[PDB]
Amino acid sequence: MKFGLFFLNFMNSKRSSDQVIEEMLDTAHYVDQLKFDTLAVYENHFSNNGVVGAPLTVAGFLLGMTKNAKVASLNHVITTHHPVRVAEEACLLDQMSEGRFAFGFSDCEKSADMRFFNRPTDSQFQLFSECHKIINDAFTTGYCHPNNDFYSFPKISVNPHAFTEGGPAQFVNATSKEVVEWAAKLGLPLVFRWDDSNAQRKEYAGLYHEVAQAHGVDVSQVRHKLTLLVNQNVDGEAARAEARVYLEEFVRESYSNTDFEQKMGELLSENAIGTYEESTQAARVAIECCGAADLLMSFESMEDKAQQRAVIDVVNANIVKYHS
Amino acid sequence: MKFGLFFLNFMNSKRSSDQVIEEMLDTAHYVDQLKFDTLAVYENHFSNNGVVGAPLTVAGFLLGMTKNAKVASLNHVITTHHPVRVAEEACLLDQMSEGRFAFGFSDCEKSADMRFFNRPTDSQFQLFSECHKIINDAFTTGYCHPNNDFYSFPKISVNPHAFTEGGPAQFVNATSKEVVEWAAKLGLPLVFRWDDSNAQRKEYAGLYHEVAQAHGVDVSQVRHKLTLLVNQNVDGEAARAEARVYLEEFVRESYSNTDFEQKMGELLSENAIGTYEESTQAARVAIECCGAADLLMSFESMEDKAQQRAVIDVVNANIVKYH
Repeated sequence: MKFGLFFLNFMNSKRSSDQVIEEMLDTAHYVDQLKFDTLAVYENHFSNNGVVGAPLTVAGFLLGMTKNAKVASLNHVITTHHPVRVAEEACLLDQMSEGRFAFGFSDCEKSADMRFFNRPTDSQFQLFSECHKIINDAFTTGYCHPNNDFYSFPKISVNPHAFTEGGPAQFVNATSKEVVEWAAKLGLPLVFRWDDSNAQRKEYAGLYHEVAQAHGVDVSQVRHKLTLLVNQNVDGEAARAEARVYLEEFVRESYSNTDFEQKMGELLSENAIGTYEESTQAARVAIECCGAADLLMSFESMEDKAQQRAVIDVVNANIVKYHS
Repeated sequence: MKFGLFFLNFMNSKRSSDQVIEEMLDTAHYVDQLKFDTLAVYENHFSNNGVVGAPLTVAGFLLGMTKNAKVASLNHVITTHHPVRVAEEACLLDQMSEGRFAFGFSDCEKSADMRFFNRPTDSQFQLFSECHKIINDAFTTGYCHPNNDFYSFPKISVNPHAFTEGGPAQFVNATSKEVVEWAAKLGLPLVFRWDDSNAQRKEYAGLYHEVAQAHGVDVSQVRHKLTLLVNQNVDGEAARAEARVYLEEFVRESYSNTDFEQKMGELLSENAIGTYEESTQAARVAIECCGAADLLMSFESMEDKAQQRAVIDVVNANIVKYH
């Protein structure tokens, strides 16, 4: 397996956007040297729960400041951005970094964002697919020629052309069944979300697998990713309490209909939170029920830098290093 | 006077997109430990005359791989881009680099280019002024509230909030009198374009000065920039020749409705091309015409790497000694 790191960059009343970014940078540098495989960037708009609106811009600096690791967009929302712009941007990252960029994308998750980006809601999936078609066309051919109600424009050359044949590796955030089946037919690898339950995650995997074989897809060769929150404390009970506060607002905005306490409790126990073992096992379960080949972890919940790096070190030392 | 570099990143059948990106990268590094103050990036779409459509993404990488270096968008076309996105993107860079990014922006230099990204209009300059309005609001307040017609969205927050108080330094491309007047009115510094004639630049410079002062602006503190192409050769004729081939399709493209030979001949003579002497002379002249505070140069037209780097060498020593 491959083990990497993701940054959510959640902000708060005390913990500022300035701080988070800096922490992100310091950590990135810290693990540069280690056995971590990839550094993923979470996109979020208009809220405390993620201060990175432009994952691609962040990826440029991250790639710029590094030489080792791979950098990826975790959930680049294509559905609310112009596909041509995405292609160009992704292409530039691919070239500048000589193929170290990985393109993680997603459909629009919040209705607000969609409306906010003057995007037709009633046909979201169609638009998402269309946006995707434009991007992949660019990646794979160097050009685009849409002729539809979403886009209609004279054939164009999209510069720069991909450094990596076929464009930078792609992956789809598993946000829904529609998207999952879509990805299965295309045979693209997914990204199972740390915010979802194990059940959901598994159902999703059963879905993809079913669809994918149904499409002549060699599943054994598909490397799904999984994201999980990591927070290890000798006092397992404290680990939970710390992540709880870190996820308060997220749970209160993202998972509204769903009763709070139940979800919050589910997250604390399903994520790699608690003591070493507790932590370690949760991870094993998660992987197990979703079949992911690679893991990405977020250690951000650990407000203690000394404690956080410590955790990072054992994980690399006790886990990572072995898979190499 | 400050001296910086700019990248056009022009490709051709012979010189691929890959090639030119690499050279920029190398170049940026090579120049890092020098006296050059800034690294500027040119935006272009769907053509060989500029392979960088997102100078902001390039700015991130460039700043990421440098530490002392100043990086800027040369002519970011805001008109075609969501103003909100633009503000986040730029605030991110401001944060990440800790104040080392400069936001050089522009107004659509093409028409057809508009269609490929937004809803083209005629009241385009209005869209542009309103876009910049949104952008500067965040830059200065962290929030924006376009009550207007182009954009209407209630009070919203833009993260990250800026690293530099007031947002990153800004500068506008003098693409027309309309824009020049707007900038002046707002007290913004301009970027005089290497592709424009010395007379136009002087004009713009004069317009800016008059409008600005009448508006209570402190012109003394305005530091406009100027771009120029740089191609020095023992054989001044060989320098023009090389530059001519590099500028061929561009002249044909950006200046399709004017006499070719004349423009061409104008560019080759007013830019810092020729012999060292002709090059420097040409430079002084252009600087004196528009009165730029800082000079950004492009040395890309010199295909021979050793010759190019040498020119860069000569320039730097030259700044170290008198600047």
